[PDB]
Amino acid sequence: MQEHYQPAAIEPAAQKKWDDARISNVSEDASKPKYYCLSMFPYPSGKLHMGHVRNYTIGDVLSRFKLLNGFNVMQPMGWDAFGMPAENAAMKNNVAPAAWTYDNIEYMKTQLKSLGFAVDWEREVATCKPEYYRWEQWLFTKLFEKGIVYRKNGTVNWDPVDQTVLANEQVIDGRGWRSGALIEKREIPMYYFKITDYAEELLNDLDKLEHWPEQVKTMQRNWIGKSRGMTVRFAVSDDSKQGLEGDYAKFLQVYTTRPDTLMGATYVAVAAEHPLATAAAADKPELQAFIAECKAGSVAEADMATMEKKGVPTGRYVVNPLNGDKLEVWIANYVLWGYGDGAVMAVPAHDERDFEFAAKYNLPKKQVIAVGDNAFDANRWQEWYGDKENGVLVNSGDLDGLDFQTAFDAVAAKLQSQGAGEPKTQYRLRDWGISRQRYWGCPIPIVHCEKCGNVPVPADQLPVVLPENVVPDGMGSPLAKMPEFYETSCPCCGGAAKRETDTMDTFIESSWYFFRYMSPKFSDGMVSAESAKYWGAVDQYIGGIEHAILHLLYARFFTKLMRDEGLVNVDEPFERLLTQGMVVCETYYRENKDWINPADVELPVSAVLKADGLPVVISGTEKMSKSKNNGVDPQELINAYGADTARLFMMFAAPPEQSLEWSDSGVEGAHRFLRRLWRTVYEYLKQGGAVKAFAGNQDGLSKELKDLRHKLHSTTAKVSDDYGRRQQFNTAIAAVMELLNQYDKTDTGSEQGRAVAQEVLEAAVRLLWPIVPHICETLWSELNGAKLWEAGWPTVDEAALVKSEIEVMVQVNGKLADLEAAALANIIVVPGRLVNIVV
Ligand SMILES: CC(C)C[C@H](N)C(=O)NS(=O)(=O)OC[C@H]1OC[C@@H](CCCn2cc(CNCc3ccccc3)nn2)[C@H](O)[C@@H]1O
Ligand SMILES: [Mg+2]
Ligand SMILES: [Zn+2]
Repeated sequence: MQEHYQPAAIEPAAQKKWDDARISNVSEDASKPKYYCLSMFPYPSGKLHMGHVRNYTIGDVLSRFKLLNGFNVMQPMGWDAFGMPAENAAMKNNVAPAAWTYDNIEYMKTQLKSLGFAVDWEREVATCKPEYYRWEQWLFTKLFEKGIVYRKNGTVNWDPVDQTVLANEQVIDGRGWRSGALIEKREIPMYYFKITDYAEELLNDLDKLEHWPEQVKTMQRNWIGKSRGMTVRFAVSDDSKQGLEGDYAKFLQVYTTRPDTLMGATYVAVAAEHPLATAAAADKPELQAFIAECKAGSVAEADMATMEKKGVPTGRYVVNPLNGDKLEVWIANYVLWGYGDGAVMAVPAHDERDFEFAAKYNLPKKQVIAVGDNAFDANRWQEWYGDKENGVLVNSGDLDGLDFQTAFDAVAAKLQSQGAGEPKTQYRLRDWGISRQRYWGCPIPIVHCEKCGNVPVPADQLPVVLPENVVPDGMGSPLAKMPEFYETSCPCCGGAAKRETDTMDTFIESSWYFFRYMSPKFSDGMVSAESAKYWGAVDQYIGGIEHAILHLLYARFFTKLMRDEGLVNVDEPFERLLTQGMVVCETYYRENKDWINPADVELPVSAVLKADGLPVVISGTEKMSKSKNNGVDPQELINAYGADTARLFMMFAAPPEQSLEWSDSGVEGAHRFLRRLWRTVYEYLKQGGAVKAFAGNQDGLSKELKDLRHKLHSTTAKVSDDYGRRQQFNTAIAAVMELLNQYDKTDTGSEQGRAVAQEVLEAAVRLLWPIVPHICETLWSELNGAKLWEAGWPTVDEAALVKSEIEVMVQVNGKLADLEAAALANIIVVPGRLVNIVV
């Protein structure tokens, strides 16, 4: 055994030992309990970053833990290859996105193999290969003829300079981020997944996810946004019907989730595209400018509540069908045309948004809800104004005294009696638009024929291969400029036809890749029936919190779609979910700001550039990114200390949910502990060699060795509970360090002492194997000759936890240090089990 810990010597040999044994290459063996541990597969951006290393180390710790407990563990890896990154690097390097993608895949695959992740590389997938996306094109065609996928016109943001479509997140003050030109709003036909049909199922099945973070389930419920409200129709006053036609001349229909406060409505608001706004603005220039300003907006839901709400009166009036109050209609900028009826009512006394809106324009506030003896200040909002559970109605006529639910049915009864309204259920969830005007993506299997219409590609002709011999210039979608691609024949009549040049949303490939891992070479479907029946669903899922809404909701949606097609048998894809925190680092620059990467900086007084001696400016600590040039390359971390030191540093610096801060001193400490672990096993084997680990009746051991066995098996139970239940790996590392400290302070020189020392070391290297498997595999082969994965997870000897009982009999006046203070708690004693009290 080498005296000093050398990572570059043991890590390749340990990885070769694991590959030759094929411990990670698992199949559908029905003679062993399966476990599907999955980490979110990465974009082949070029090289790994610290966020990747943390995620896949967390997944490998859990996978190796289940592996040591006898599970048939599958930990697959893959590449989310489609997207704008490859298209942007194409425009900057004059290289095809496919060639740029495949080079990154082979390089990042080399890095992942260097870290020693126990993954099944025989199940590797790449979403940009036709062997993969042929099946999402297949599901598209099946759902297209079923109506789940449909095609209709949708409004997009067009940049007339960059010649591309931009999202609302890419529109600043109505202009593009790169071009800076005023964006144009055009209606173009696009494809949609009718996800609203599964809205109630996607909402209620969240309750099954008992091992999901409650904030993630809460984030999905709010995004779905189911509300059980009331449709209310306000009769248009006879003096306000000019310019209106049809039902819009009869009434103004709104939707509200608080019909118990209908008596408190002081005004109503419509959208800019509402016919009431159109008729009222026909002769008012100030309203036409307000309607044009609303239509030219681009407020995303990530900041639609931070939008400055504003409105303008119209002069038209409607009638409240429950008290006769003549209410004026306003044009508001928060009423969205397409949500409900494009019109709402406002109760400023019990809705915080209507409160601020009314206080802005000095609009009346009518209290109709009272919660106890709480005072009502009309010039100050209080949280009890919007209470529903503990409130009764006031100033509501014959509705006073009722709570929320009874007044809900009471208002519904009156509205349905006169035909002025009825209950209704709605959802904030919109349909999923999947059309993208880019090249580097999965083609949409639709052929356009002027005789047959929008026709899906037959199953025999799939896939519609995306040509990889393309270098996008940027003046539009390259597929739209390639007649060799889109010109084809119609699959129904055989005449001249054009292919769909748009590609699919890249979230589609990540919505089902967890099923493809079960049979990534199955040529007859998305997933074979025998594999999906065996592996079932994903037991453990690890990924960042940024995907807690869209990606997870899309995966649950696709799971139910595939289930209803007889492909899979599960209702949910992910049983357990672990969201990892971000990785932050300090930033440095040199003004002239010119941010410098920390790997080239040398420092507690100040810091300076490693290339010379020019002092740098230390700035704030932020998440690692290319914005402030504070990303620390993980490859340099491996080249300096080895893979085990990197894994150990990330699992010990912070719990997985908590954000990890980069620290050069912390990396040195992790490497220093690995030296200590190596030195400990070496010094033990030098003074005698390996022996048989202690086992059996511990009675007869010294008090010192009994305490070391107590600390040992309590540490095993602590680590086992930290891996299985809490999933808090930094505390498990601390527990093993505490065991080694007591080992250092224990005389293990005797024959029975060596046996306990062997039991301590054989357990410590196995408890730390899921975290640092390279050095643990090497140290285990020096202490024991058997296979580590065949020895299994260390068992807890509960006999070593039961402490010795101090039993004796007390005696006061004849009849019935350490033992005297306990007896006096309830005069010389006998050194044994007898204490006499001379009173
Ligand atoms: C399931 C599927 C939807 C996943 C998808 N392929 C994906 O997110 N892949 S991934 O490679 O980003 O991360 C893959 C994994 O790594 C750990 C974590 C990173 C958190 C910090 N971070 C770093 C970064 C910069 N990279 C982002 C980037 C890169 C290139 C272009 C644009 C954006 N962002 N957040 C993740 O949540 C994810 O668990
Ligand atoms: Mg259950
Ligand atoms: Zn045709």
